[PDB]
Amino acid sequence: DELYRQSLEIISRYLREQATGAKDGRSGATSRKALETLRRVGDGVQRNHETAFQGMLRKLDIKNEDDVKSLSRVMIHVFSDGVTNWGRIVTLISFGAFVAKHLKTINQESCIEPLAESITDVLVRTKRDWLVKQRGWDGFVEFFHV
Ligand SMILES: CC(C)CS(=O)(=O)NC(=O)c1ccc2c(c1)N(CC1CCC1)C[C@H](c1ccc(Cl)cc1Cl)O2
Repeated sequence: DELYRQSLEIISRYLREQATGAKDGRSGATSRKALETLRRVGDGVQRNHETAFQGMLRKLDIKNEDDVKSLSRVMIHVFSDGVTNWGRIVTLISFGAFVAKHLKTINQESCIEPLAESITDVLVRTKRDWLVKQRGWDGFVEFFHV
């Protein structure tokens, strides 16, 4: 599953670098651009909607691996409610980045990569055909061009 692998590489690297605060495959030229667009818009979403992120994180009260595992139910539910668009995908991944920052903070960084997997599973498995139509991460980068 190439679309899956690439999405996980992107989502994993963004989450990892955001938590660690230090930068780290196929279709890599696209992935570097996707990762570049993500740092830019993903960071914007996290700053401008920080109170909502803090509130959601707090309510979630993630303390361990079973709390991360529990995240997927809320994730699939609320992420699937609105109409499919890249802005919703950025909210999904961005909040993931937020959670990744929290995990590292509380010494649960080993849960980060699995978290990126939960996220990539929701994104790709529920929006697979839409992504295909949008030409994957090329559509992503295209949509946010500045
Ligand atoms: C009222 C408004 C929210 C409605 S809306 O239709 O505009 N909502 C969305 O578009 C949306 C899409 C994906 C989302 C979320 C929301 N949220 C909740 C958000 C984060 C601040 C509150 C986090 C969720 C998520 C992502 C990673 C991990 Cl690890 C866990 C979770 Cl629960 O992903």
